[PDB]
Amino acid sequence: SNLTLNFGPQHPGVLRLVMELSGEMVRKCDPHIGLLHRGTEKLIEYKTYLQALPYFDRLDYVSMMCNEQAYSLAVEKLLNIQPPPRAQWIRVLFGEITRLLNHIMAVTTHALDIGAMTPFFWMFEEREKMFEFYERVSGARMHAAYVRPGGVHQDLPLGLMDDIYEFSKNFSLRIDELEEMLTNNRIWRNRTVDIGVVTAEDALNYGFSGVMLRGSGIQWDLRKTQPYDVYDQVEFDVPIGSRGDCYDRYLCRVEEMRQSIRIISQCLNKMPPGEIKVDDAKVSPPKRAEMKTSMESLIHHFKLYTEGYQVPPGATYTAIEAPKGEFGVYLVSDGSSRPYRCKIKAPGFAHLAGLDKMSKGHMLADVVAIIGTQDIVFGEVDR
Amino acid sequence: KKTTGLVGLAVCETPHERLKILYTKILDVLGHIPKNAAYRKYTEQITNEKLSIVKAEPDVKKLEEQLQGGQIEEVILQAENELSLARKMIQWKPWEPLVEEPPASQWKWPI
Amino acid sequence: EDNKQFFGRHRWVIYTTEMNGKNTFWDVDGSMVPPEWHRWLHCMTDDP
Amino acid sequence: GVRTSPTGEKVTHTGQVYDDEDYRRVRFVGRQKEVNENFAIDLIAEQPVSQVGSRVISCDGGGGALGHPRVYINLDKETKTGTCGYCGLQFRQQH
Amino acid sequence: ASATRLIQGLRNWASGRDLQAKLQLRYQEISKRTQPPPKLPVGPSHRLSNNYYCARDGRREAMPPSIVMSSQSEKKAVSPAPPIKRWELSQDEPYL
Amino acid sequence: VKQDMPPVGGYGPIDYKRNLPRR
Amino acid sequence: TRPTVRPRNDVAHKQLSAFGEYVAEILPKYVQQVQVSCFSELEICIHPDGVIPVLTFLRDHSNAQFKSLADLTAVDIPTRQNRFEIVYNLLSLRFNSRIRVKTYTDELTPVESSVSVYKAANWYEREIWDMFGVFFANHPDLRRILTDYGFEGHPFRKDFPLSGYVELRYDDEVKRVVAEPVELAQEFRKFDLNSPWEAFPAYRQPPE
Amino acid sequence: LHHAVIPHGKGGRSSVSGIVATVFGATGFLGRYLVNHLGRMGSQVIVPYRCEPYDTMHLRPMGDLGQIIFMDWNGRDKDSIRRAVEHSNVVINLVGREWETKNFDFEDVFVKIPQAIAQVSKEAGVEKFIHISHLNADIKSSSKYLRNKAVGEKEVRETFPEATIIKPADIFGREDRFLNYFANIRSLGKKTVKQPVYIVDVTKGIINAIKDPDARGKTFAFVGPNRYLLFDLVQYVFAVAHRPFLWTTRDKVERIHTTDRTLPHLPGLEDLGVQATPLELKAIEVLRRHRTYRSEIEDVQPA
Amino acid sequence: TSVKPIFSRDMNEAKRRVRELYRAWYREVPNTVHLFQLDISVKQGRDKVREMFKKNAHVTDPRVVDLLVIKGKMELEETINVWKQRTHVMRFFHETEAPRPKDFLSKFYVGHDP
Amino acid sequence: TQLITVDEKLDITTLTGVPEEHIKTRKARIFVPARNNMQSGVNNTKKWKMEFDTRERWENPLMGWASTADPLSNLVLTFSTKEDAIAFAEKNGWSYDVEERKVPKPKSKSYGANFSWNKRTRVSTK
Amino acid sequence: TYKYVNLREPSMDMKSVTDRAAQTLLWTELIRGLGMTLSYLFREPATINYPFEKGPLSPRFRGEHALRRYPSGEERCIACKLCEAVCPAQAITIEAEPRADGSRRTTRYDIDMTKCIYCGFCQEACPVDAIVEGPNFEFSTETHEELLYNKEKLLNNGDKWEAEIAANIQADYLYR
Ligand SMILES: NC(=O)C1=CN([C@@H]2O[C@H](COP(=O)(O)OP(=O)(O)OC[C@H]3O[C@@H](n4cnc5c(N)ncnc54)[C@H](OP(=O)(O)O)[C@@H]3O)[C@@H](O)[C@H]2O)C=CC1
Ligand code: SF4
Ligand code: SF4
Ligand SMILES: [Zn+2]
Repeated sequence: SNLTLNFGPQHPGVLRLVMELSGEMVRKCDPHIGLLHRGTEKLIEYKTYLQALPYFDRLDYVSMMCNEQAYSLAVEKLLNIQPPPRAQWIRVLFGEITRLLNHIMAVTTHALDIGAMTPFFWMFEEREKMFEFYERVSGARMHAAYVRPGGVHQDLPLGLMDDIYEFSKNFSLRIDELEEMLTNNRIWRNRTVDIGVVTAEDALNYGFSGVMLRGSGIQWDLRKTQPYDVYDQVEFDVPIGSRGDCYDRYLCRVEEMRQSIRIISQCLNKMPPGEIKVDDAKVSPPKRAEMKTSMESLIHHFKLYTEGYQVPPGATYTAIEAPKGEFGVYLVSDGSSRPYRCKIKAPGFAHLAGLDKMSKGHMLADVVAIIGTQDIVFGEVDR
Repeated sequence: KKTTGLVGLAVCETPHERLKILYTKILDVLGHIPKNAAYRKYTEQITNEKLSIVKAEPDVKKLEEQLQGGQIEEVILQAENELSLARKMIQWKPWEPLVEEPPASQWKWPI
Repeated sequence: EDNKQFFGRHRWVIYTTEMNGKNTFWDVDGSMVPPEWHRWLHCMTDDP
Repeated sequence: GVRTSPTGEKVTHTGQVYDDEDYRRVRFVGRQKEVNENFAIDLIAEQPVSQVGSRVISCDGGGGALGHPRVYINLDKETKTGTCGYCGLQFRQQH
Repeated sequence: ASATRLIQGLRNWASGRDLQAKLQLRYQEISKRTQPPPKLPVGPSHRLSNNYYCARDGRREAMPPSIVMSSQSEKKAVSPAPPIKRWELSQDEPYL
Repeated sequence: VKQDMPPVGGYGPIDYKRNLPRR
Repeated sequence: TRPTVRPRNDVAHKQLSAFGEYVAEILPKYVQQVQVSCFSELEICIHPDGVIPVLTFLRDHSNAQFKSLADLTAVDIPTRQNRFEIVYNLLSLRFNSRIRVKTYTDELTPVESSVSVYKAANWYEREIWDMFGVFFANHPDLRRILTDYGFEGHPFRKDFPLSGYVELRYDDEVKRVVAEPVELAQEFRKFDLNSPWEAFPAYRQPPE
Repeated sequence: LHHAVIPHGKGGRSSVSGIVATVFGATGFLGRYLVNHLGRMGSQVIVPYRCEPYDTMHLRPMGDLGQIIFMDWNGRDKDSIRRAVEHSNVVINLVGREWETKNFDFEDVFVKIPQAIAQVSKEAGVEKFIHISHLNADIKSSSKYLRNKAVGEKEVRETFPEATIIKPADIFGREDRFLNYFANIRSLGKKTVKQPVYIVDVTKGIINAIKDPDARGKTFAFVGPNRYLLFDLVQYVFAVAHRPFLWTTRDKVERIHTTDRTLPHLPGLEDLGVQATPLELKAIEVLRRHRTYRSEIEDVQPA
Repeated sequence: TSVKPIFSRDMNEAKRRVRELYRAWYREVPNTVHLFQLDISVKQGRDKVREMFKKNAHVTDPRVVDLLVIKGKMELEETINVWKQRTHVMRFFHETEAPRPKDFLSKFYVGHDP
Repeated sequence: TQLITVDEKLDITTLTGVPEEHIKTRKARIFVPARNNMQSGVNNTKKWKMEFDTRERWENPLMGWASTADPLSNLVLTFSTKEDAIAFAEKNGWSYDVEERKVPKPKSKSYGANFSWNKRTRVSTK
Repeated sequence: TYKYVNLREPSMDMKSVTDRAAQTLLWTELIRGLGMTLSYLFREPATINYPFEKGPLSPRFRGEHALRRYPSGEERCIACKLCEAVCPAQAITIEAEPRADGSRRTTRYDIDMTKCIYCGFCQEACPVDAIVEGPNFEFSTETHEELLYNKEKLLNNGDKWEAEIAANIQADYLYR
């Protein structure tokens, strides 16, 4: 009949793929995913808000602050709290840093998943400096919680923005050298141009989000249409793709890195010295000096860490432009100290839904290039 | 103009008469809809207003930026989709009264 | 502590033999440094 | 500094030493019972009983935001010195 | 830095960026650790004789969701929002 | 006083353009 | 009320009120609750006989585009007869709006399976079948996504416990991985955190 | 008995059963399956090993978190053995190599090893010492192996009188010695009755004997339900191994040509109460590795 | 209580679909026991298949029998494909229970177990 | 459509996957939780909690924890009326004991009778 | 504001088409990529020697938490169970008893390092700063038994250094 290959969990991420292929050029591929299933939604249902914030930190794991930002803005949207301006600007700066990190890992792991070895090492030296910044800010290497609902917790120490300025200059030169290395590299252009075309009608019906909508025509940015924070005050532009190519989508990711450099530059130049957290002791914990020499601050610290703050009853769905796309969180909260049911819209899940139309008329090396060309981490796809 | 931005949307060549025959078909199939429903009123209102915008345009870009709906062929796809739901809503009779109610102690949230 | 090389090669340690009678000329571990030099050597300060 | 049962194994600051009829004596074979040899009771009985000339006095813990929250304790009994619950160190009055 | 001239020239010639000035090894503009200790300001709270919590009671302002329609010669047919404007090309080099 | 981290009068420019020599 | 309180807008609130009233006027057959919350997102609460008519109306009709589909879930609520709530979460492209079509169902009812009018709902519907237990009729493929093959019990319910009934371990008798009943090493201490004193008076249900 | 020796709840995986077993040997075949069934019981298994920690690493993840414990021993010092059975509920003796070495022989392994451990376990004060021995171990000749095991049975009956001497037949299993030794060959044709018995029935018998008293003192014998001829056994194992084909010491070949006999003067499996299984199911289990790709159940069953 | 069905109208189509599914499970076993290289004869596998069909014998509601037919058909498709491994098909059996008895007396010697 | 016409109980117990041991062995206590008597607040009322019986929690012999052979023990199902509680308990299969809801008695207290003339309601300490 | 790319036509001017043909035939840009790889060949390596140069860190690094104690005094903990209440992995196990002096204290303070996600919530939830996430990364444990810290491994680990922990807290007690 036809060859029903079973690509197991070995490395060409981690999945299982059963492809009923015709003859080096396929027929019917089915991704069996769910191998990395953990039980995040049931665990958040049996825990509180502040305690189950790290589940939202690590359900996606390459992006590490946009997922925190999405859950914290879900809770701050439901709880009716505007965060202070310096918290909003630090949240914007770290959103752009995490965006730069996720796009550069997607570029390098797509290059290594094809087989090119060296810009992986170059840009991972750059991402080692990124993790040095995360270490100095929070204390963690990767999984900095750091974003409480109620603003940024424990603001950045003195002597950081100069290092971010130096990193901005050197990283602009390094991404220019990446475009020098690849990108009009002839064999790589031969590797990926005409594979995985996506009609914009199918991009809307199959529910593609983020970079796929940029590549397949239609102009759609959450940062431009629905400013959920101080993005309306920083000036940037989004790149759009003419043809539905993979090469086009690569160019779009590189130019989103470059626009992240612009937003980091303006955010450094326009920092207000407002405050760390909100002006409400019943949501954010009070600082430790007032805790020690104050009665009400000790009472609010004690109850706010045992019971937690309550949330008024209601349901909300917010979604922010994570580097993979519209990362969505839908909270349903009975009026209590625990959420009733949370659910996560994953752009990687929505992109992996259309794998049939992205790999109908191509070969299997192009199937590996299609799996690589969408920033799919297989921990977020699981929910 | 040539090669608009959307990928699987190849360009049109005659916008005016194609969109006019689309909306005459809209008004025909909507003429087969019963009268006392609100749906006939709202659809016939918005389609006559949109066609009356279309009736007096010599240009292309002026019609694109003046008539909302944005890009010129997405309007045509939108019109084809509205004709498809008009054919579907000849069936399904949605203007009839409500189907059987829930147990009414249900849509209250806080449990 | 050298000053001319880049950030990462500022401060190095040279271990000696016979600190607990373990023959530590070869197979040198981490963890043999006392904690004040553990503050100094991970670049958390500027003073020895 | 520490007591030791006649089974040969060290007690802790909590008296949890095993009996003759256990098997955790066998789980300690070859590997030492890493007991803290620094008890917490006897490092307070060596402290000087402080004598402060007021009546109701404060206790911080030696440093702003380095120590327990403030407790104000009363020193009106004549035979029992007041005792901070956080600190553990006593006070007296002088008049 | 601190390399000789010949390999510096071959680095500059094999990639024409004048690579010496920006090379990503950080030497002197590492931020000087053990900074002076900070005093952190307090924002729009703590002002005495206005901080009634009934004013900024952001939790209790959350009203229950309003409803209508249920189970128990007219210019109309509204949209959920005004229609979205077509964007314009930015000026910072539109065709990269 | 206050001891936050603002920039010192505004930082310099950071380039954001694709640089190629086309040699 | 100006610092640290989220400022609400009334223009979007009035527009979503008018649009929800308009939707319930033009579809009288299937509409029961039309609610706008305080932060202006529309919710339409729906009988399970009109999933295909409401979504074919809402993907088209040219006055509400709503091309994109997001979260689908059917939040597992006890205390009712009809337990599950299926939440289609529709996002437009031409309009910047968000509506939630919330239809209800119990444990043993086929809803009309929106895979034909939203191709994104394929794995969403298959996932809700595997995790909750709501069968979807006239649907191409229902398999088990995100669960083990030998595992069953529909685990995201409130009735399925936190730890499962089976637990895997390797053994050398049969030289493979086997399933055994769960013998936890620690209790999973459940905390009684829901304190009294009624933190919200605006959400008091009327007593009996 | 002190507390934490009473049982608690169900079986296995941090379900505290009530025995603490010091298991000698335990690195090879039968000891590994017995540690498997004790970790399934949920006990504390003290295994002493004299070898590399890599083999006890391969048998390591059997028990639960810290249930099994590892310690070193030797065949020369009584102090390490008394340290091994300081506090133990039960102790089982499973030791013996099927070929000689330069440091330990067939002589005095079965005389010097069980005397020393039985002496120090009587003096340490434990109960329910279970010693395995081979069947047909007699003072009669034709095996240094079998005469040494007969002297061992007599000595462990003499000292420590309340011992459980138990004896299986030529046990077969997934990683067997003699059946795998039959499959790995190239042979002769004679007649000899021989009854294999499967290893999980034997170790179920051992755990029932180790937790089910009224069986202390009495010696037991394991009899498989088959009791048939060797020649048809070899032809059946070749026919199930899909090959026609029509350390190898002299003591091993004389063991597989020793006619195994049974006496009903000591009770078998039914007075202990566990079901025995026939050959063919587990034979089709173990006989893998046929050919590249490659039923005819013989079932001779003589007498 | 005019309830929407799944597939059927009463128990007649329920019995027809379950005997169709049992015919499929009967002709589906020997292929799998040759394929996945199990250790159990065909007759024991067929006996435990008919035991799994005799387990749910007191079910009367037609929607429930329809949903059990759907469950069995899904698992038969996943076993006629080579998606499920040797582990799950052996997990259908019970070889590693050391099964707890059902007499009151042996439940009394290992107690606190009603 | 609406083809099925039947008035019978539901039998989800063969579909919910929990085995027969935990079906016919345990029991569900259905109760309003008592007011936490050290506090004074009846917000912890108004929710019919369904809970199960507790079982053995022995000691983990390496640390001193509370190991358990109990999946279903850490559940609680908060309901709003007794009828839906009984309906869910009879539907999903297991046994049930429905306890009673005991309201506080409406008393009549009066400061003026705390300061009476001839009666024995003379507090003599305020 | 959109800035779209991939829009050029092949210029039928002779110079553009002969430059694209020269690119296709004479292998220009592949040798240009070789030039970039040679430019990184002649650099200095950005590696650090591990067993002699441990890498840089931050004064708020989280890992290997241990219990502090008072300056010239007893244990700092109270067994107030705030850290057990906030521990998101539910790794903390506290059993409290008072001693003969009358101050409230403990008996059992057990942490699973295996379960510990290393947040910092037990660092920040403690009112008297008893448990503090330490400086280092020295676990590398051969057995699963040994990664379950009792109170006395925690107190030996808080007595193996306080000078480090007191220096980090005195560096960073004005932020938190
Ligand atoms: N055919 C069979 O398999 C039958 C076997 N038996 C009995 O079963 C027992 C185990 O046999 P089996 O597993 O097949 O073979 P093994 O030889 O592999 O098992 C014996 C165990 O004791 C250890 N051991 C042997 N001699 C010494 C020694 N001098 N010093 C220290 N350790 C020693 C072995 O190696 P290590 O030192 O590395 O731990 C191993 O752990 C034997 O006592 C045998 O009499 C009984 C009936 C049938
Ligand atoms: S929070 Fe601090 S004082 Fe309280 S129990 Fe934990 S370590 Fe002890
Ligand atoms: S850092 Fe570890 S011990 Fe502390 S709260 Fe987090 S999981 Fe618990
Ligand atoms: Zn004090």
